[PDB]
Amino acid sequence: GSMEDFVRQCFNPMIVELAEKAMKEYGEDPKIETNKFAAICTHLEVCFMYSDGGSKHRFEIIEGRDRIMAWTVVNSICNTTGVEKPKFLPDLYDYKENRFIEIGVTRREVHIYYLEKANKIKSEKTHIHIFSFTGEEMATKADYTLDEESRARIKTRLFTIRQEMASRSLWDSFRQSER
Ligand SMILES: O=c1cc(-c2ccc(O)c(O)c2)oc2cc(O)cc(O)c12
Ligand SMILES: [Mg+2]
Ligand SMILES: [Mn+2]
Repeated sequence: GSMEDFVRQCFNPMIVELAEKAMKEYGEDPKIETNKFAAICTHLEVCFMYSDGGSKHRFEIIEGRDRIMAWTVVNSICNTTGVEKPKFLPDLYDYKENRFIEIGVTRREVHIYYLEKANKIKSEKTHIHIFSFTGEEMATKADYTLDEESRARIKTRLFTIRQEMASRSLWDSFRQSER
């Protein structure tokens, strides 16, 4: 309710519109599952920030793209690099390291979400990078891909979001709602 308002105020309209569409495609109503709505918005925002954290066009964004375009990007990349085709769409491709990236944002402990992602992925080559809202991070082989300053920007954004939700008394419900 107030969470819906929070989302519409806190996130850029491009992000919010994407999230609304994404949820509706799974039969979920943004105006009802408002915690899910915020979580989806945050994860997308983190994918965009992450993609801007290195050199100009170091990263292809895959999250947020319609399915056809996403798989176009992915098949194309596996075709031009010989890198293995994932079973599920990842979040980005790193041109410098030549590997796909799965981004996780979690309210819980990072190690728990890291393991869930890892054992869902199956693809031996896709890098995993997990962020929490309380400034923790965890990445495959402890390789964090970006420099400390770019990661600090994400971590601080996430902290500010959590503080803002707390300010409005939404943080408790948000945190507990993660399944
Ligand atoms: O767009 C959605 C995106 C995702 C999602 C969740 C975690 C990830 O690490 C990720 O890369 C994507 O999960 C959802 C879960 C939903 O219930 C509805 C949605 O629209 C989404
Ligand atoms: Mg994704
Ligand atoms: Mn992800």
